[PDB]
Amino acid sequence: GSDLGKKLLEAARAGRDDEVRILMANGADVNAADVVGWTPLHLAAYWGHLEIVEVLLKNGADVNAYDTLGSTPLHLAAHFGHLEIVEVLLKNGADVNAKDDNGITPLHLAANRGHLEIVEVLLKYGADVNAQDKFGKTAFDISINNGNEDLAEILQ
Amino acid sequence: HHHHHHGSDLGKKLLEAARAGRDDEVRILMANGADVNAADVVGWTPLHLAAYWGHLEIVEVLLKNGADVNAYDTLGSTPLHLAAHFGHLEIVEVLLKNGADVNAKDDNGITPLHLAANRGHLEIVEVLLKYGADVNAQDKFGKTAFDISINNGNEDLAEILQ
Amino acid sequence: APPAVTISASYPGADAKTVQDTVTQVIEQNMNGIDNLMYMSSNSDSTGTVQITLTFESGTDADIAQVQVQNKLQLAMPLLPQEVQQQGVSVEKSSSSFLMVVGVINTDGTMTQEDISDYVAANMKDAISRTSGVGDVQLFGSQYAMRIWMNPNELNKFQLTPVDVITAIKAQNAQVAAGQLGGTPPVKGQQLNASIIAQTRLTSTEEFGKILLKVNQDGSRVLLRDVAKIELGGENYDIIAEFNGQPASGLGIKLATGANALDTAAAIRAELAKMEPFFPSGLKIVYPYDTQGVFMTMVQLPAGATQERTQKVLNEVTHYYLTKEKNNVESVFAVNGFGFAGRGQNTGIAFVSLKDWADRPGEENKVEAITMRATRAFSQIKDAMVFAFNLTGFDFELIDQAGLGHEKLTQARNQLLAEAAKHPDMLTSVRPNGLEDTPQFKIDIDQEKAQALGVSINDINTTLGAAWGGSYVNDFIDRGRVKKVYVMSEAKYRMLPDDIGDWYVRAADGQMVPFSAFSSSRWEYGSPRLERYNGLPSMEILGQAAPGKSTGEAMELMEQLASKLPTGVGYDWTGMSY
Amino acid sequence: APPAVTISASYPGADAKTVQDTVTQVIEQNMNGIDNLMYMSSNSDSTGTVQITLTFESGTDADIAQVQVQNKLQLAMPLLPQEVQQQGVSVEKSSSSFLMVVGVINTDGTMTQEDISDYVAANMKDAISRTSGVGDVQLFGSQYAMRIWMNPNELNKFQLTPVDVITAIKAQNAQVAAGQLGGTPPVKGQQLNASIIAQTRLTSTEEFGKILLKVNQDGSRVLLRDVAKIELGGENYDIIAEFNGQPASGLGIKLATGANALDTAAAIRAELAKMEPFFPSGLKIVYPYDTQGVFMTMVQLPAGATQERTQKVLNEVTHYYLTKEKNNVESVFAVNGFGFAGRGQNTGIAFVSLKDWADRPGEENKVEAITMRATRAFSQIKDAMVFAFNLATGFDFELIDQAGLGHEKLTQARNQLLAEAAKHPDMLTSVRPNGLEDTPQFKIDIDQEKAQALGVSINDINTTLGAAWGGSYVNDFIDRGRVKKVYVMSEAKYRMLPDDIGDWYVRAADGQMVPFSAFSSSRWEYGSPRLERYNGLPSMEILGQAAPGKSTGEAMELMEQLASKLPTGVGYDWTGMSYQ
Repeated sequence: GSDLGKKLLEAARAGRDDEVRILMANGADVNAADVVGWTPLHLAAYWGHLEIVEVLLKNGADVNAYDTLGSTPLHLAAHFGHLEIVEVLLKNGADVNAKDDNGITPLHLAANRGHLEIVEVLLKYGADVNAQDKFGKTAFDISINNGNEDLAEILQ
Repeated sequence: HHHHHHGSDLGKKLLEAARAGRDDEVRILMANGADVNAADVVGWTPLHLAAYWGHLEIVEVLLKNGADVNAYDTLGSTPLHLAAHFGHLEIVEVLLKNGADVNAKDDNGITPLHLAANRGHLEIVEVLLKYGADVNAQDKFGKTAFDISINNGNEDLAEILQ
Repeated sequence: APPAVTISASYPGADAKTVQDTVTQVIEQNMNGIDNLMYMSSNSDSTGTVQITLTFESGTDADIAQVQVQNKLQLAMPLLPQEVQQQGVSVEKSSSSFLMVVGVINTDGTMTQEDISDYVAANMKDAISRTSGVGDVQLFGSQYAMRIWMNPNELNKFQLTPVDVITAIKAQNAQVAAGQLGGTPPVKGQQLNASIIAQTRLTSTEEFGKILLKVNQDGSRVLLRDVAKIELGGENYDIIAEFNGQPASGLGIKLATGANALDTAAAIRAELAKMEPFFPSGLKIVYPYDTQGVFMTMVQLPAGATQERTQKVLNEVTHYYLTKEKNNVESVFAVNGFGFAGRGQNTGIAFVSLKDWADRPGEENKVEAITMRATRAFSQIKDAMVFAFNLTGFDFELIDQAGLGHEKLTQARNQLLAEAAKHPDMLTSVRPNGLEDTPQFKIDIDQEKAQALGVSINDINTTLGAAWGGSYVNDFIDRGRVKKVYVMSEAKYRMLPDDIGDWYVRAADGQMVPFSAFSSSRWEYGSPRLERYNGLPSMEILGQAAPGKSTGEAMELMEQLASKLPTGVGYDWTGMSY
Repeated sequence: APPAVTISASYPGADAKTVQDTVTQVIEQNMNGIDNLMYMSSNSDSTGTVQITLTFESGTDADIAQVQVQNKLQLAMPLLPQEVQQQGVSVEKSSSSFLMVVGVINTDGTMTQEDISDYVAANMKDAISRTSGVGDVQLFGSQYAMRIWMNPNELNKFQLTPVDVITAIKAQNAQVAAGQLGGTPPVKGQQLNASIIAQTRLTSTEEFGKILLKVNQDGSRVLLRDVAKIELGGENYDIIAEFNGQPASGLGIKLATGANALDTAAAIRAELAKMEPFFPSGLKIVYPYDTQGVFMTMVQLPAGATQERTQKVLNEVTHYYLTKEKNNVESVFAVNGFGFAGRGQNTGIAFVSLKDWADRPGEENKVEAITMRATRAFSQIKDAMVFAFNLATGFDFELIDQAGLGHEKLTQARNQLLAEAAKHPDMLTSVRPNGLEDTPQFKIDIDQEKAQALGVSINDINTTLGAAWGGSYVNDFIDRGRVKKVYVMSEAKYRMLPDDIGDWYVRAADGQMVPFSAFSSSRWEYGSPRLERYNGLPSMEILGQAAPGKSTGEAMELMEQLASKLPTGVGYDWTGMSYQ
């Protein structure tokens, strides 16, 4: 596709908000994907760069882009405790029950790292509380296994 | 027969003196009222100690002053167990002369004959039989002194036992 | 001074005889071909520890001696138990005395003695140890390990043993080499190269707690936290320290043979100044013993004395310096469990620091008079040698020359001590430097009964040892630092003889078998510290010339007395008497 | 002479090739990046021994050479077989020859050769070995081990194998760390603190004999003494010494590189003086070789020769000095199974000590005249290189395989060079190999398909074979307070003939006993009992002399022309006297 594709992946990767605007403006493919299938929105979501997430979404970035293992930007934001990104992704239409190749959902991941504020927002937006991964496990099983009583309360 | 461990000043001294073979000091402490059955933390009385470490005269002094010939340590073992186990003939005689329970069993069902037998102490084995030792007493594993003689390959002992 | 090279090694849960016969003898037998060795001495202790001291002729290059030693030890390492090898054997070339002590307290009481010791172990000790001139560093405390405190009732409920716990920790706290995607040599046209990451070391009690021991036949899960309490705690619990009565830890530092005291102390201070800014709040360095304005106090209780009775004596020592001597004494740093020469429940040391010389005017407030008064004040403490000393009669080794054994060498020692007590005009204070035998719990495993039940001896001995002695399983990463993981019974299931009967082992047919079905036990005596001298069993005797009598006359009488000892007992002079 | 660091290792029951390929090569490959190294040589023997000699430039600091050798050795150590590591690999910086021999005998004859060798190993050797200036100490004999001599009929009768014996010994001769009652951290208030003592090392044949191998279904017991004889005996039985025909042991002592000979000898005597008052009755030190006054006699039979045939030649040598030279010779200390090239069944040495200078008047009674006559008298002993000498025109040649030709081709090449050197007596005298010839060996092939089919494992097959016919160091025990080894091996009469292979049984997965003959085949073949290597390549040392009046320079030069015509891949180098 584009040389600016790769520059945008790199700039989103490294949190360079200004370099990201300038590249958006010059036609850089907003859904350019690297070798593992990560888009700028994936990278910005994983590394916690909120402004870049926002700029990209406004420029039409595919909110539900999936990587080669089926994981979406919301999987990454939920897993790495980035609350304000989780909220924006879900507001711009992120699929709250997206499953990866393993059947893992953003809820499973937030639950596993005990990100409680994130777990609440996911349930706010309709996250399926009884979704099973390929092993039969729910967010509730994950709370029991990790002995995280606060998270057990929240999932009843 | 399980005497309790009092941190008693004269009890300690006696326990230690009986242990080191200090004949004179044992006599002094006895004259000064020391508990003849003072026990240490494992339930050993000065008689246990004298019997273990082979101090014949102390054993006689302790007995003369009322020591419990059948004191039990915390695992059920008596001064006769110790003396028989460790080959102290003259002590074994002296203890049995003074009413030692020749068939006393420890917590494991082990008798003085078992110990004497196990370590091949043949003269002690005869003395214990002489004093009533049940030659067929079995420990917790079903074993007699004869079983011991076969396992150890001690033909001399098997013969004494017949 | 003759240079000394020291080897130290450890076997957790081993008694003196085990240490001596699987470690000490083996190293000793292989210290051949080393230049200028004058003599060799060792202790094998019931703390699971051995110290071998090799002393070289005066003028020997300490560098070369250390190297030659380390090289022989390396060639013997494969003959040692895996449990000892895996602790790390150290070889040092240093003074036996301390150059200085670095104390560490928490001024805001935010951190316990145990937290502080770990902070020191984990953040300060290694850089201090790498400083040039630093010969030996003793932590007055222990680094944390992950401690798995096993409950035998809960293990037996789920038909498990410590073997199953250990197996599961090695499998689930693992660091796995998993290769790569697009790894070399690759196929033509490969676009992606990435490391594969599988299992990594666990980092938290939470993680160890969810180790999966087993899935029951109804599908429920038995996690490690269901049979154990999981906590950070010391690799050992033997050494506890206080600074003016407050919780402390610290580093006792010894000068490398030939190093410059003053430059080494300065480099140590420079290194601590790099660390101070990153301490957690409260944490503070104090300087309780900088070597004339300082002295030590030794506390030796008889073997068999416990941590609490040593503590009681240390409290009396500390109290005296903080009440009676408060106009002269600035501080006391007291260590329970360490005693200058040796490490044990029955020993302690206090490091005393005086106020400025200028503010202690008068002969009676100088070191000599103070130590002398303190020794007098402590001379009437019951069943404890307590003495205060700044930092010569004779040093004698009775030697087992003919395989006589411990018991006979003890009788022979006692005969010589009794004979020397009958010459009070020639000899004074002729005494053992070591420890007396004490009660020990002899347990016999019945091999016939184990085989009849289908219980494996290795499961029995691993069960006994791991529970009652502790077992170092493998490593984990605590806040980025590699540290150890230990399994051991929780305290309350390993205190008394009846507790033996509550440990169960699983037979080949799945049945749980209590330890009482295949064991029997009795009290006996044995040694908490076995000594050797030039490779043979030994017993060190100290003493002095009586007043008005020469060292050489006293020695001559010791030799006379020694010539009448039972057959196979020899002797030799060492130390000050060589 | 140039300084030499020596690496020595041992692999019990190993043949020369096995030693070479699992030990010697792995070490050798790391011996580079060592300062002032001139050359390296090695022997790998069918006694299960390897010795590598690294020879340094004159004036090299021996402390540093040893350090640097050992640091390269450490790279090979974890790649070595565990059976080698466990024997204790050694690195030494000694002279190659003896400074003195310390002999030990029993004037009351109440102790055998075996007893004496054990007494010396257990009470005397280590302290000598630790003495400064002592580079190497050689025991003429062997320390006692606990020997379990297995009987294959009795093992098969109870469905047991050596694997089971070895397993039981490891389980029941054990030293267990069992912790403490009331140890730290305690329940606060705890008063009782006591070490737990569980199993401890066995100390006696009686205790080994009662090891419990199994309980039958009927409840009867199979004990280790029901399948083996149990006694104290040598770790090995290869070295046997006599002093004036009397049972003896001793220490052969070599001087550490650069150490003072007088000083060192004196400290050895000082240390012996500490031991003497504690000897058992009858035991005594004798001094059969102080370094004119003395000389040695080397005895070398061809490979294949047993202890018996070597003893015979040694008796002829000893007989000579005690009959014919009895007015000159005070003592002969004769050692069967150890010689100049170290150890082997076909080698021996006599150390001869003469009476006082002044009780031997006349030039024919001096060392040179004596050794000459002895060498003369021994020259007609057949199948034996026997000579007497007291410690030059020669050359030291190495034939080297430089192309992977293998041992058989290198022999062929050697023979070609030796035959052509035989046609030049004008320039070359006594051109001979320094090494040993190939001998018959019994080659046994495990059939993997049969083993797998019967469900017998290969580790079980190999242990059974190795332990029975070679012996196996199981673990340690305590003999009269001293750590010592425990060995299992077949009793002799079950490991003497090819048909004995078939009386050893291995147990399959299904419980069936399977004789060795069911999964194996065998044949005779030839191989080397001593493989040599020079600078890390397979080699064959050839020795010889400049012919009368001709220079070493001219004889070396001829050997090069002859060598130049040898097959492709074969090269040469000069070592020792010929190097410079």
